[PDB]
Amino acid sequence: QRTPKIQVYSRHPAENGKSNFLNCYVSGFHPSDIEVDLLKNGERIEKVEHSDLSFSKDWSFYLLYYTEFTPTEKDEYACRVNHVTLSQPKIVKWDRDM
Amino acid sequence: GSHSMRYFYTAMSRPGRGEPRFIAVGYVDDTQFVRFDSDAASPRMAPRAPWIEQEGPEYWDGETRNMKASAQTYRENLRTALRYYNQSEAGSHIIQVMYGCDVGPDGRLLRGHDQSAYDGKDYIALNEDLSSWTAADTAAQITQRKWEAARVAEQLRAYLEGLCVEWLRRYLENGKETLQRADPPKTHVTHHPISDHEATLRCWALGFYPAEITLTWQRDGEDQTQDTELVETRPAGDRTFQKWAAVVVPSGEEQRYTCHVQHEGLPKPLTLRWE
Amino acid sequence: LSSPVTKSF
Amino acid sequence: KPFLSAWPSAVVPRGGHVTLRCHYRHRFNNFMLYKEDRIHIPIFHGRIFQESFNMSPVTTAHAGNYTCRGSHPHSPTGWSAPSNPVVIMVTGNHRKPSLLAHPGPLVKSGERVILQCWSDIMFEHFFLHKEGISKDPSRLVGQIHDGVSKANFSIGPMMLALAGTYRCYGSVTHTPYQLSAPSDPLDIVVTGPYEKPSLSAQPGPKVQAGESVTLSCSSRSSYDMYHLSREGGAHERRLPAVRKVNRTFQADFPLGGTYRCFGSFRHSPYEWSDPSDPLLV
Repeated sequence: QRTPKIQVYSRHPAENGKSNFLNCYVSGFHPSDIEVDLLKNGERIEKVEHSDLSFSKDWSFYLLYYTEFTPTEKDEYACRVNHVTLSQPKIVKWDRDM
Repeated sequence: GSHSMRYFYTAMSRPGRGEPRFIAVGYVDDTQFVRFDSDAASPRMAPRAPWIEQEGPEYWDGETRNMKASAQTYRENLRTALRYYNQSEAGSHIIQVMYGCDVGPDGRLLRGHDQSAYDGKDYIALNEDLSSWTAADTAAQITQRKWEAARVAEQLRAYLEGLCVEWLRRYLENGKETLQRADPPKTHVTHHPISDHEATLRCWALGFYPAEITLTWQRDGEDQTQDTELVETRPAGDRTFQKWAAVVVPSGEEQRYTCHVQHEGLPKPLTLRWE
Repeated sequence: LSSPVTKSF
Repeated sequence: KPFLSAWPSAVVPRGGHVTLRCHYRHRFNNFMLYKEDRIHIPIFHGRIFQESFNMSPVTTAHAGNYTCRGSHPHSPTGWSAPSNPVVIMVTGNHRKPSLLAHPGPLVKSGERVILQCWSDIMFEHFFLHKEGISKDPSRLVGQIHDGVSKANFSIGPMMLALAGTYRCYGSVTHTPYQLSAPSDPLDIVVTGPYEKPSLSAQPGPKVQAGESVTLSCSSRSSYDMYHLSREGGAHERRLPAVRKVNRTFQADFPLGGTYRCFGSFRHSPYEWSDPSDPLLV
């Protein structure tokens, strides 16, 4: 059993007040069931979509979750992921420099 | 050249949570172009890239029928696997398959592939000769014996030499201006203090296609391949990719550090430095 | 195009 | 909406057991059940099941068409939308019907077979059910003719998934979820595409009582078991294959009639090779 790697990042370089896409890429996990939410100030964003399930050469799965969003100074974004390999949900904050 | 086509199947049982499920996705190089999901109300093979959308109804109808049959076959394979491994019918299990072909600049076959896994470990694979199998364990050896008795490798070899190459060639043409046009990375270096003695230098590559790329840090010309933090290459969501490479440097020594970027979209390799 | 070859375990 | 399921089978004998599970919001607890005619009237006076509902021993009162709703506290209504429907069919309530295959139970890969259910009891419906599958039985209306009711189930193109042990059941008017005792079972086996074996007799096919004759099934293919069938309709004999010095795989059945042999593999009893050429003993 393999626990997910998680990256949170925007499709384009962030600029406050400019329409963009927020991404949470989960990868390297097995088995395939996984729960991923994008959070805005601790709160689940509703209209989130994901890519079709696929996997890497080592058989581990990956998915991209994404939503359209307009970033601001005050709003803090994160990605929350749960999986069988995890006792508690892992949470990764969006840092514009990562 | 060179290019590849791959199909990836995931077949999963999940007693009490849902019906067994079969999902298939198709890729040309790093670009997904079709998907099929048995959970859909009316499952069909469906386009996931614009250049396949104008393919005719006979294509979609044929692929849909093929996927429905493959879904049935793999649901049954999950049952069979339970017997092979003496596992209970209460547990959840997964079969994964990836197969396809690599071609050269000339559109000719370079190599064929067909590999299967059970619960995330190698189960059985078609050998490079495309005429024999490597089975990973005794269960898989049962599967191997069936496939030899049924001459499966011959049929698969016929697929890999024929349809796989012919269709990959067609798709590469249909999508030429996206599939065969490398996008160079837009690059930059950022600097982030850690203490009042150390700092992080991060070399960024964004918006590139295909996914293949090399980012290295050098300190007066010696690769820091041992002292480099390298993030996994990630999708931007628009059929381009992103990556970065970071290295921790002592304060005031930033200038002996260089980031080297290699990608097919670049005329010449890039050498960047922070200022 | 996907493979028409049946793979029964 | 929740996912409702019956375990181990929705087709279940009186006196047996079946458990309904209602999976919702990644758990199996806190749900209510409903049957098809009373849809907004929860059964058992609105019993809120704290875990999977085990019905055991099964009675005819358990037969029916169920949906569940899961608890959903922080939402407009207290509860979820209705789940997929699961029909519990209880068997053992009428005399068993008969099941036969046309033209026979050994079915060539890619071909079709008819499984006919029939009875001198007037069954309004017939149900065909493969052993061990969670596939819902196939249902057909019975057709009345000359003092029998009967139905023809078409099966195929034949593949492994269609192969296995089948039984058929009837139901009578006004108790559609109550099934008869099962018919005697029929093993429907798919043959091919695995290469046909060779059949031979030692010392030969010419025998006079009372001297010994052994029939040998052989192949270059690594079959794990061989099946010897005599057109005279005695249930096939089975024996393990043994690897020989010249690398063939062979079984020797020590014993007239016309015979054929088939190979098969470990853990795989409903798929056999193409048949050998016939041999007359």
